[PDB]
Amino acid sequence: ALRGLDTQFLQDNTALVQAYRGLDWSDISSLTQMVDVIEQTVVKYGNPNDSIKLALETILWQILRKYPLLFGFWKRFATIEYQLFGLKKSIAVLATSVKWFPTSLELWCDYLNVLCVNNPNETDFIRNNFEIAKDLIGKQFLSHPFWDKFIEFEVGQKNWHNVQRIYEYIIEVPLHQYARFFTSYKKFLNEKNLKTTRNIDIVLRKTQTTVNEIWQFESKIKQPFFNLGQVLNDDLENWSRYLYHENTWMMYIKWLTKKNISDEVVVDIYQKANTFLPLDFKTLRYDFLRFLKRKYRSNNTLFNNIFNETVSRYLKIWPNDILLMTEYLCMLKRHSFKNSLDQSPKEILEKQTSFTKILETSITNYINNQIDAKVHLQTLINDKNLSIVVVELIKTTWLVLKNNMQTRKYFNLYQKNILIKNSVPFWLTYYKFEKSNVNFTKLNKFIRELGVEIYLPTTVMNDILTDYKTFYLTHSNIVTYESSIIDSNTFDPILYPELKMSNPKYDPVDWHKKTEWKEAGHIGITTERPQISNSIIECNSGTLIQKPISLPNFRNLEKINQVKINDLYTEEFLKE
Amino acid sequence: NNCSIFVGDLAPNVTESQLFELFINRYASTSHAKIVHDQVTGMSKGYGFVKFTNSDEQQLALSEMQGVFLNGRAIKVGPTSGMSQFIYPVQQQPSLNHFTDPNNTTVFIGGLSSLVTEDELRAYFQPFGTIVYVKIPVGKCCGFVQYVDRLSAEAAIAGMQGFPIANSRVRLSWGRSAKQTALLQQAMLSNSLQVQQQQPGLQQPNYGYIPSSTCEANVSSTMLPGCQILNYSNPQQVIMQGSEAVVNSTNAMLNRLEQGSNGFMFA
Repeated sequence: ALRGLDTQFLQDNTALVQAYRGLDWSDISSLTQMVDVIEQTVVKYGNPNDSIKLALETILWQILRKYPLLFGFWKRFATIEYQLFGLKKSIAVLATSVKWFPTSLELWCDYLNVLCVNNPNETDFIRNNFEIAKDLIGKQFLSHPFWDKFIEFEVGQKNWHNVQRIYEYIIEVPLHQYARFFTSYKKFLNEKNLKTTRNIDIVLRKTQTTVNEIWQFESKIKQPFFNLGQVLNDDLENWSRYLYHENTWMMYIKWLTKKNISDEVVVDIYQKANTFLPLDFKTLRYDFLRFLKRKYRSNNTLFNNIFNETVSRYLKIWPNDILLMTEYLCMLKRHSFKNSLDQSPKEILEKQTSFTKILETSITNYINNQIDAKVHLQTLINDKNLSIVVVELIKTTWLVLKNNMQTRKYFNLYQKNILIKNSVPFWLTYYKFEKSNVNFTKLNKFIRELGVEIYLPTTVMNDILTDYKTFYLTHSNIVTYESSIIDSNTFDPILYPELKMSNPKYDPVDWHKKTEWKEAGHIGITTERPQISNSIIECNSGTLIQKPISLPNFRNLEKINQVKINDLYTEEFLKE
Repeated sequence: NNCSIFVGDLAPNVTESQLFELFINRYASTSHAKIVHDQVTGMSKGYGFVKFTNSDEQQLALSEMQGVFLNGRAIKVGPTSGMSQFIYPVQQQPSLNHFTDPNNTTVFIGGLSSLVTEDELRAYFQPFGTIVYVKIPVGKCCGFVQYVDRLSAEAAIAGMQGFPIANSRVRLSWGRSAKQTALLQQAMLSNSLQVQQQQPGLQQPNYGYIPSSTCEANVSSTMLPGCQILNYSNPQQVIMQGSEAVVNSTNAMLNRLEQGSNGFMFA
């Protein structure tokens, strides 16, 4: 967790290789291992990241030096410092050189060229281009840099009008109108950038973050969206995010969805926000799942695989969460077993029976602890999430194949398991089943058992008692009710739900030593209180005169000062 | 011993500074000097007490200042100090931990399964009363629930004691917040004081609120006593209680039944 100690260890291990003066293959690989353990743990900001790339380049490991640069681009979007270095290197390269050097240049140009501080990147590619004798290629980069609102735009314009002595103004009109339109936008953008340039100052405050002006800058680049916008708001988000904030991601995704680019761009941004964002946020993630469900209708096959790998990755990190299991299972029933109404009915019924067969072999396989990693459902079952698979099997057996005998056999089998005897959708499905058949014997035996031997959350027990009283009043007569009354439990389905609501532990039918007496006036604090053994205060004074009164017997006279406390808090949580 | 001498018949223009000057630095260094002035008029009543540390110092002051001329008079330095059946009681104080605080309304739920979420734990403890927060630590196998009312929290400890949440008998008791727990943990690793602070009061008389009451979501209510007028919103702010509480409540529980049976809320 200690990012400072992870910063300190790499700062200490590098200083052990550097000051022992050896190659130090232990500490060289240890500083590399400390780099790998850090970079997997922390997003590795580019200024810190560059030293790792500089040392590996100093250790001449060319193939590995390229690969750490790709990771750096993912870690920081505004990494023009890492972009230029990756463009400065890989020019000292082999035969694939000329194609790779422009490939990294154009990839950065789609990554960083819309930034105000991007003047060094185009110049370096121009430096690479001027070193070649492709003056046509130098000219193409000149016109593109003219058209984008950059810092030294006027400096670039005049310089390109003197170095290009051979072909300066082949189209005067085209170049200058693009330059002045760039100057109109950069004059506009100068308001926000100078409002940003006068707030960013590291004082461990909100001004170093510039979040107010970054929310101002992102807002004013959203509305005047002259189609550079999607690249610009990407560039605007990139400088604003680098300064973890998921709400900025949600605003960028909302704007980009409103802008209607192709969806695979949005999927790339969603995967990046899935990757670099910390776990437990739980709000952009389900947004990603419902976007994958909504866009499933347009293109079929690849979105099932994006969905499937997403739901597997999200039961990696939130195993206690159950909406993912039923959501996966809804998508499995839609995609893998699909059959419209227009198809002949034996096909339909066989797809339903195939679904029941795979689902039953899945839960029967997992209870008896044998796993089958070829089928993805076998991997996805967790014991918190087993119950919703059993529910899907019940609801499909009963409502689709429509046999009540097999359904009752599954209820009578699975309610004895450990993992699902205290599950909510299993028992509430059981309630809807024994409500569908209108019998009251199983319902009275169910809600008579609902606190003692079927432990449900009190909100669900209150809902079940309220709806069962409402159901019984309208679906049952007095001849059934008066024969339903049995006296050893004093159970009566009209009034017993009205008493059993808020207290679950309710038994329907030596007092001085119970734990309700001892802590009477004050809960939790137990004191044996002094009392007279044979008190006469219930006896009237019309009957005390008939025979003389005995002396009082006392109990607990030693304990008028002793009060004792079972402090669960301190023992089990402060001192562990 | 805090021996006190009662000087009297003092001159009007004699100060507590001069009364200190005539009592301290002669025969003693007296701990205090206090002339009784008039409570609204300020003019000295002509008598005042002085408090010496030692009883020998006061009596040495007593024998020598008896009759001694102080600012025009003789200042009468008699000692100030040294049968009803019924008196009011008086008692010590229990030093204010989390048990002996009468405003402590946050339950410590201990012994959890660790397979229980926060929403599933909110579903247990919610119908006892409205609830400010339900945060639980990551893997300490114990939680924390805090109610608005002391009455609802006591009802929760009575009703839910020893009930099994995901097959483990639960351990309910009192226990402080997250801030106070971090404070006690750092001041216990430094083991300096570990003293606690009383939870805030409702600044009563409060008239709208009927405690242990829940409402889940234009108002012209007649504000009569039997109804409820104000309430705490569920997470938080204060809402004027509408007319239609039962319709919204019953409608949300039919929603909760039909969605929970199919699997969209495990709570």
